[PDB]
Amino acid sequence: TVIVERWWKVPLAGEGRKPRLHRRHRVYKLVEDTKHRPKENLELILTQSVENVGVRGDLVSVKKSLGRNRLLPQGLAVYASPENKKLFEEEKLLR
Amino acid sequence: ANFVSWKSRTKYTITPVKMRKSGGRDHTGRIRVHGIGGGHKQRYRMIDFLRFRPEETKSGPFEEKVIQVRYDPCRSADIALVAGGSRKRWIIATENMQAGDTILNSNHIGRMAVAAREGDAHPLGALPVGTLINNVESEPGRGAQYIRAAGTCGVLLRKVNGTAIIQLPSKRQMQVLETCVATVGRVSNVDHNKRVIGKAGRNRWLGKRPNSGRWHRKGGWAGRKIRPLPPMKSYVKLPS
Amino acid sequence: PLHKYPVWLWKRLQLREGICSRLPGHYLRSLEEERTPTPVHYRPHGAKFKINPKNGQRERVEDVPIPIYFPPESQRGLWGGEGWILGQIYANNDKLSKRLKKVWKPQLFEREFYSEILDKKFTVTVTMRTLDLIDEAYGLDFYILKTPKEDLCSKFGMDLKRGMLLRLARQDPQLHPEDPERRAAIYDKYKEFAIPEEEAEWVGLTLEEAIEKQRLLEEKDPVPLFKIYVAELIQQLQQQALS
Amino acid sequence: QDINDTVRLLKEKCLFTVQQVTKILHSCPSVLREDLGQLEYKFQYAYFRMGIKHPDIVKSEYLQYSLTKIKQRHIYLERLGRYQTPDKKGQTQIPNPLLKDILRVSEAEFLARTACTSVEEFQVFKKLLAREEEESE
Amino acid sequence: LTYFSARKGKRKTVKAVIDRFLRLHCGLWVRRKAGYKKKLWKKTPARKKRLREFVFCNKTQSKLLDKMTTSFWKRRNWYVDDPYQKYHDRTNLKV
Amino acid sequence: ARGNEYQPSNIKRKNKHGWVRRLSTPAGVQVILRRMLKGRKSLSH
RNA sequence: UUAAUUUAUUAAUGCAAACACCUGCAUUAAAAAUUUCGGUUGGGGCGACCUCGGAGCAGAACCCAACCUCCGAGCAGUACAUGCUAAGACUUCACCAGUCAAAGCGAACCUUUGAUCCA
RNA sequence: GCCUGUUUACCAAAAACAUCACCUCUAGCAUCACCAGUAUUAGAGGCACCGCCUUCCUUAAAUAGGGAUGGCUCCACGAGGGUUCAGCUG
RNA sequence: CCUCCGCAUAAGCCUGCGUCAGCUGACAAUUAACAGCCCAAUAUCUACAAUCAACCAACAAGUCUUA
RNA sequence: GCUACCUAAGAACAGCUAAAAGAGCACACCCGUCUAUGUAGCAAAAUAGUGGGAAGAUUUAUAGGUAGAGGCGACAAACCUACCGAGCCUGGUGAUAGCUGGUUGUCCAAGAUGAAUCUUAGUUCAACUUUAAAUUUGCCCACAGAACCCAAAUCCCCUU
RNA sequence: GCUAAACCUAGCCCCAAACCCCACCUUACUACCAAACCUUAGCCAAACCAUUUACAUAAAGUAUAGGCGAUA
Ligand SMILES: [Mg+2]
Ligand SMILES: [Mg+2]
Ligand SMILES: [Mg+2]
Ligand SMILES: [Mg+2]
Ligand SMILES: [Mg+2]
Ligand SMILES: [Mg+2]
Ligand SMILES: [Mg+2]
Ligand SMILES: [Mg+2]
Ligand SMILES: [Mg+2]
Ligand SMILES: [Mg+2]
Ligand SMILES: [Mg+2]
Ligand SMILES: [Mg+2]
Ligand SMILES: [Mg+2]
Ligand SMILES: [Mg+2]
Ligand SMILES: [Mg+2]
Ligand SMILES: [Mg+2]
Ligand SMILES: [Mg+2]
Ligand SMILES: [Mg+2]
Ligand SMILES: [Mg+2]
Repeated sequence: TVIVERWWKVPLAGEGRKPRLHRRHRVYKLVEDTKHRPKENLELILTQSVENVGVRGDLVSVKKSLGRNRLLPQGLAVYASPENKKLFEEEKLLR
Repeated sequence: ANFVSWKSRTKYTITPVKMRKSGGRDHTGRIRVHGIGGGHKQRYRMIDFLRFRPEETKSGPFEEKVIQVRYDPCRSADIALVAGGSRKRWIIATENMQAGDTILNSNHIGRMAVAAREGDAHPLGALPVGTLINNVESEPGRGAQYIRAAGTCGVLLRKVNGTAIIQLPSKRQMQVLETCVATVGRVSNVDHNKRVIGKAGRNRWLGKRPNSGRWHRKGGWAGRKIRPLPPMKSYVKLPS
Repeated sequence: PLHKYPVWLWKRLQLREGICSRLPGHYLRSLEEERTPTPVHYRPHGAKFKINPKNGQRERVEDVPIPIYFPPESQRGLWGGEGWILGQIYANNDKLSKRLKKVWKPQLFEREFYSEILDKKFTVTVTMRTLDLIDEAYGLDFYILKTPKEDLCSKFGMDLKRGMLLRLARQDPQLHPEDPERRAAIYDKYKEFAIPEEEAEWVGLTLEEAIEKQRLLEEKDPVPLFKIYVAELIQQLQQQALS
Repeated sequence: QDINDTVRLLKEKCLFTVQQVTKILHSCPSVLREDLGQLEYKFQYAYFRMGIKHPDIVKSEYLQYSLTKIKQRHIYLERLGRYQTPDKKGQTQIPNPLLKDILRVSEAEFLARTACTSVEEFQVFKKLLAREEEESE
Repeated sequence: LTYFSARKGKRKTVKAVIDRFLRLHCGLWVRRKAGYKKKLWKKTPARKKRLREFVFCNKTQSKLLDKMTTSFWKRRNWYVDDPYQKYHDRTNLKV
Repeated sequence: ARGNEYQPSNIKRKNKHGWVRRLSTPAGVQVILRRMLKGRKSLSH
């Protein structure tokens, strides 16, 4: 996402009132483009054996691309939600 | 603008088609190409550039009889009405094509080189190296697009693997799969160059009109100029 | 002269009149209430007060949202509140230089999403922000059911929300027929979002769509006065016979 | 990309015809190795300061020679007065020596027929010019 | 300056004046001498001493500044340890 | 030489300034709306 | 247009971003866009001048022009109290700016260039 | 100026513009112009058909007229611009 | 005595030298055969100018539906 | 609906000479060379004569298209509804104008010739000017006084 | 004595209050055939112009912004 910031500070509007914008308040500077941020990883709980990652029920940090294109769409993995973690915890302790 | 292209016919036919002139205008109605307008009313004869087009419920090499060789208003090359089986179609006539001649259209890449007789269409793989060709396809079955103007002749320069190197009339080499078809010989109306227009009226008949303001950019035509570098600014135009 | 009411209140007045008045109360409240969308294209201030370095005094700070333009194509996709920034910049980022019109557009992707509640795969034009929001929500269905209208900002998204909510409210057996255990599992997973069907019917409907729905609901071919007068005459005759 | 940008420099920023570009890349492919900017400077040196036109540049393979050698010989001739930059009209008081006589020939004939000076003088001038370039940078 | 602002209808202050001049309540304006921080290395000690001084303004200069500032800047200010507290009033002034 | 720029033809008149052409575009609809607001007897030509 | 300022927009490339297409960011171009045309002097030219100072015009308080008649300067040398403070004055006809200075304190025992903002 | 044509509607019709001819540059290709075309093609610019080589006369008096890639060659044409014999004429 | 005039059609205009009584008002009037307003579809068809169309002459290559 | 160009489908071009012609002469038709008239005109570009083309790159009716920094242009800066080096209308708009013009009862009073400035058609400061106020010297002014270098007068002020 | 002169209500202005048969998108006013959303700019002020300016009360023209200047 493109994140921008006004060059010109907007005067305070008040509590219930809405800020009044003028020609100069439409001038922006790009503070950041999120697409250029370093890639982070997705936490997933595997459901089936997958090469070089894990077997089943093990929390894994996978590249978001892989997680969203192969694992999750194919059901090989599930989101590491608290519910999924709990369910796989009962699965583990029931073995 | 309410411009709908006249090229709306969907089914191939022999009958000349009434073609609407463009005047060099887009569908928007603005001039896109200058110097176009007027000229003799013309009718379009749909040319079948896919020489190897086996008839319906038919296949394999087939022959065709040259019903006639006709002048085409829409081309430099003259065309030939040629009939085979139970169909007729317009093709581009080669230099020595005559009415009553027989033309062979084949898709067979024989192990040996087929005797190249002017007018017949064979896959480029079947031709001897160095044969004059025209109506060349870029891809197998695409249809002839190159070497189509009057008197033009490419040369089958080389054949290696499934690829043939052709010399287009612009003396540029082109790589085409040897399965793509081409017709032997040079295109008809070889004397098209020597024609002398003689008078401005003849060009106006041919639909070319004198047109100015052909650039529409600010200042009109502007030849490219070499922008000097800072060191050379001192000597760009030395006063005498 | 002067209008009795401010011109900016005319829409609310109209909502209080006619078919828009007969519209269900919950839908009218949903239209009336307006919440600011989550910051997407600007970094919100951490707190309501700040020590400005110039004079070292505690000054109030407000978050003024950047106007976002959403092209109509966005209504057919799921942009996680992301849109076009139609603004201006200073060439070379110095205010003493030229001021230039600048449009920032999101990077749009085509992705396929599977909805558990709908048991359907949708191909949706999407943004990386939307993908991240889906990941944080732990699934497309969770993202749709959690994200409010303002943050979702997609007619397609709101239609998906209405479909999922109606599916939950009806407990529709059409969700994986011949697999009642799986259907119950899905409904239990998304139980927390269930609402009455009378309300799920009006989720995400534009004002015009709601008006059309209400008109269709309350359209009735007039009863012939023959029936009304016969009922009245029979009732009166019954009263006379009793008396 | 390197080949494409070299050709684009030769065509757009140097106004060499397509045939001229093929001739250049055929006679002396070292142009491709030579980095942009330096090539543009060499061409503009031929065009503006030396007054050479594209046909003559291509005919003499001026781009083949090194910029240091080109400057060493041309500046020597210019300061000697045996070479004059063509004026705005493209004319000169005295016809200039030909590029084959300037660059193609060896130092001996170059100083004996075109410059008519002494080898020691040329060495001194070369060292002086090297210092001038160093200072200019 | 702005005699009637577009939002309040009030008279505005020229803040360039406030950034440069001190008003003593009695009606005097104090200022720094121009160039008092410029190229001191080439100025004689007497010139530097003259330049480092706080200087009063003319009657017409004072009238101009009074016009260019609003009545807020022309009030009594009882600052804690104002160095100019004593100078804010005139004494033994005959006409 | 000049002055007779108007060469009347009902076909051109209606095709150029008629009700249908006015309604054909939002700009023309606003032309009609302005005429209506002004109270013109003749909204279109 | 080799005037100044831009590249928003397109075209190229490059780098990220999504795994041909597209988004962001840079660079180079194309195309353009916005804006300006200092002053005094000089008819037969191919410019000169614009600030400060000295002399005459202007003889004797001050002041006095010019396309007027002449000359000079954009600092250096010195030292490093060539420091700090402060009565009272002068003043280039305004302001800005620029000068001189007793007393006092402190060491010792000097003879021209330009503001504000901004950094 | 090759020519027929075009042009400043309303002060210029021309030697200007176009023009066949020629040269240069750019383009190897299809489903809205170019083009339902394809290098003998298309777009742009330049140039100009074409072809060949590299003091005297006029008057009586004449600031008029005619003659002793480049250099030439004017076939025809012209409400073009000059000069002239003869005639004709307010 | 005069006229590239006149009569029609097209286009345009819209009652704008018909009657009556006082330019205004009232009253009347242009009658379809001419002209306009068309076609039930699906597909399949439709190379071969015109120029007195026959020779002759070409190039600019030229309105062409049955089941 | 003019005009420029273009699209669709139409139409016109006598006679003679010549033969398939951007051919000759010359009607219709188109144009507008030259002259005169007209110049608030018959006409916001005409009339009369004269003249150019007149089977073509022709002329022309009908309908459609291209739209304003745009179109169109056989480039004349030509044309785009009589005034196109960039249409017209509405709006911004009561644009702006250091420039021109105008600025309406009676009566009295005081009232006149440097600096900076993209500045010399303007403005700001000064000087002058007006009003009101405070209190106390103001002008004139003799004697004394104001430079060496190398005239008329002026400055200064006791008295008056 | 001609032309003329005159006239007073037709209405309007600013507030307050109150929220106000048939035909017709085809060539409109013709009875009847197989598709919207998207920064205003610029004049103007800055004595040019280029960033900029220019679409209850009180706090206060204050904090702030600003070729730190016009001004906001
Ligand atoms: Mg007409
Ligand atoms: Mg003074
Ligand atoms: Mg000519
Ligand atoms: Mg004219
Ligand atoms: Mg004309
Ligand atoms: Mg004329
Ligand atoms: Mg004569
Ligand atoms: Mg002619
Ligand atoms: Mg004839
Ligand atoms: Mg002729
Ligand atoms: Mg023309
Ligand atoms: Mg011209
Ligand atoms: Mg001109
Ligand atoms: Mg006009
Ligand atoms: Mg005004
Ligand atoms: Mg008086
Ligand atoms: Mg200045
Ligand atoms: Mg002025
Ligand atoms: Mg201004």
